Amino acid sequence: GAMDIKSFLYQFCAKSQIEPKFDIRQTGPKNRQRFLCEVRVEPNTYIGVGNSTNKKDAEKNACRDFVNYLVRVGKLNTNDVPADAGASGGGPRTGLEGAGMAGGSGQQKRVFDGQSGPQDLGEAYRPLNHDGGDGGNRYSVIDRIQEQRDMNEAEAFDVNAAIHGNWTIENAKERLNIYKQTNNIRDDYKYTPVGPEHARSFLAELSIYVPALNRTVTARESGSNKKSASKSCALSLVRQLFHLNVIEPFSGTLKKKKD
Repeated sequence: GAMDIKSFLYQFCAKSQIEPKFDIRQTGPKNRQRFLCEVRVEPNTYIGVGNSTNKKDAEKNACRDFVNYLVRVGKLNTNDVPADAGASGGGPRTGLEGAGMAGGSGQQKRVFDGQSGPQDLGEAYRPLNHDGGDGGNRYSVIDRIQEQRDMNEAEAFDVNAAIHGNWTIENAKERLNIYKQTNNIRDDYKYTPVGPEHARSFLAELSIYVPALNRTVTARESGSNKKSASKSCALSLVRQLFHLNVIEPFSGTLKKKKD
């Protein structure tokens, strides 16, 4: 009902009332057998060669083969050419090649500090320590031991204090504390340290800061001790403050007089 590739060659030559002449040579290889179907066809300028193991299928090969020329000469049609996919192993891979790596570093970055040597004029002006205290002395709260006669008695004589106004040495110090507190002035005994044993002594000059009477009242005295210098320094100020004529008069109750 349908035509075969071998049938096409028959119908080709059939127009001349002939058919393709088949010369099928049985060639014997070592592996098996092979029928080489060489076909004699009109314009025989090319011989169609089909190679199959058996004669039966060699007829198929020969006809299929010669069609490649038959269609190229335009004598037969490309519709007659069997492109059948019955066999496998005919599609290869193309292959993709084209890789490329790269990478520059760029070590252009070289810098400098541009620093100059630091000079030090600051160590020549090293900071100093200062004591900031209100004067925690404030013994203005002790009365019961201030009624003591023996303090004055030990210090010296009332007969000399009388000419000052009953003013003795250490009794004047707390009164000075009150002068500074009332005048709201800030000062302190300049305790000037003297050399060691070779010159074992201590100096202490005290000043009253310019009072409401705008005057300069200060005294510079010495002692055998830092605290003892502060004794003489305060007693001498009694006359200097008497220049302003300002101080609450003292009163000593002489109890015993030694004949």
